[PDB]
Amino acid sequence: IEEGKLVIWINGDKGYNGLAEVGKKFEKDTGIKVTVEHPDKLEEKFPQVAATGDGPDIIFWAHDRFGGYAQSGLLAEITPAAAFQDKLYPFTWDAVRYNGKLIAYPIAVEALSLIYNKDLLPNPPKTWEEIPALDKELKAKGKSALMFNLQEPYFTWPLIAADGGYAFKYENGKYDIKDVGVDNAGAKAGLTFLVDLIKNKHMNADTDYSIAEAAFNKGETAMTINGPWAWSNIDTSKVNYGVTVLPTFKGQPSKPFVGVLSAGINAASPNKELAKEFLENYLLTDEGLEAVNKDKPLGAVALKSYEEELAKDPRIAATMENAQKGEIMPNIPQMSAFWYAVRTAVINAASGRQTVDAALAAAQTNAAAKSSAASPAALSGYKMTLLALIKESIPNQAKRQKFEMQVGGIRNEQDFKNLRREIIRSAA
Ligand SMILES: OC[C@H]1O[C@H](O[C@H]2[C@H](O)[C@@H](O)[C@@H](O)O[C@@H]2CO)[C@H](O)[C@@H](O)[C@@H]1O
Ligand SMILES: O=S(=O)(O)CCN1CCN(CCS(=O)(=O)O)CC1
Ligand SMILES: O=S(=O)(O)CCN1CCN(CCS(=O)(=O)O)CC1
Ligand SMILES: O=S(=O)(O)CCN1CCN(CCS(=O)(=O)O)CC1
Ligand code: PRO
Repeated sequence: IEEGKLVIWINGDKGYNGLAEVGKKFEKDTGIKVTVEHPDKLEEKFPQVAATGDGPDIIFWAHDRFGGYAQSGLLAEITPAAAFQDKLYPFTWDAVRYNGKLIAYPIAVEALSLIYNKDLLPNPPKTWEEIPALDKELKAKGKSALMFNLQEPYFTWPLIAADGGYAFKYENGKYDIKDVGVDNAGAKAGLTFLVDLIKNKHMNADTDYSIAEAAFNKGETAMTINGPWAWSNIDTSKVNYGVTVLPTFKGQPSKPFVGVLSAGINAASPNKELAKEFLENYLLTDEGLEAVNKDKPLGAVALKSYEEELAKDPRIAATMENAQKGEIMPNIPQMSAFWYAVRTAVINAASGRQTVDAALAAAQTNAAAKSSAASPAALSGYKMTLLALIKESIPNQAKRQKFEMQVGGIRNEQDFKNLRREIIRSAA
């Protein structure tokens, strides 16, 4: 990583040209060059490259991936003053707290909504159960009721969760990674409803992000499910669209997993102060968020001063109604295993090559912790050993804060040995 410049990674569905404009302003004002990139699969590439001390100075993703990055030692603790923290909503800071430490700057709150074509469907269905009948009517007019991305479990989760599916059981502020909720009666009911839609030819198992976006924006389908980043392309499409609450299932709200788009600082970056400068004083300003939002809408931004304006938009009100019906995702390391397992279950069941029950049974075990935990007594001994070692051997306070955060998340002797090695390898 090159000292004296910033390299920033952000997903290709976000307002990266807008962010590059913020980068250009930073360079104009400070002399420091900013390069924005949008690599494919960056949520998988970041851990790969950062593990060897490489990669971007700043990484943007929803917060759910960030506990894994932090636990792996890839993220510095961020250092905003209390005065800066007060400029963002408290509920957003909780999404980016890991083992007591702030690990990223929250940018914006993302929840899926039902997006509908008002010309085809002036009053969109309140319930999932209404959709088959609606699709039959629209099929007789050469249209379809609903198309959305069936390849990414983010989009199907709101239906799986509606009647009781859950990721990890959450009690007394803690997630139990041995207690997974993807093959309970509610998860089965929701995924069965989706698979039935496909069986009855109301949806196609092959539908992906591009296929659904193209169909909605051409007026071929009456409804889609998507986030605020999608509104830009609909605005130029001519479709007269609305954004509303997701349909209920078995009388229960759809419960989207809510993401907070967040910006973390690579632990190996020699540019941590520049990164803080850019994020606090350029990006998290009304002007900076406007530039990104104008490119692709962010959703409900974390910066109070700008959200006061955006919240007046009915599309943002709908976003936040859906967010309130769902749940802020956990940020725990096990989230990537969860998402891979649910991805597999939905694709395999939707393709008809496996039953819903078998798909979700496999996912239930595949999402859960694979390795055993140490006993409570042994684990406390390992943690106290490492805390002593960090204080003994690591002179830099920021580096100590990072390692102390990682200590909080070890689960077994192998984790203890792995983290001990990382501490012993710490450079000056
Ligand atoms: O599908 C699983 C995927 O869900 C979320 O990714 C969202 C992301 O949060 C949105 O900002 C947008 O980019 O759509 C993605 C869905 O394709 C999780 O954040 C991600 O970790 C998980 O793999
Ligand atoms: O929060 S409490 O601990 O009080 C009850 C939590 N508990 C979780 C599991 N679901 C099963 C739904 S179903 O999938 O079986 O319908 C019921 C509610
Ligand atoms: O935060 S980063 O990881 O990017 C680099 C932080 N780094 C720590 C060490 N000090 C030495 C001050 S001096 O006495 O050498 O001037 C410079 C700043
Ligand atoms: O020192 S402490 O009492 O806290 C725990 C020491 N204890 C030694 C035995 N191994 C068994 C795993 S294995 O070696 O059989 O793989 C677990 C850890
Ligand atoms: O949800 C709505 O109704 C907004 C109004 C303009 C475009 N869609």
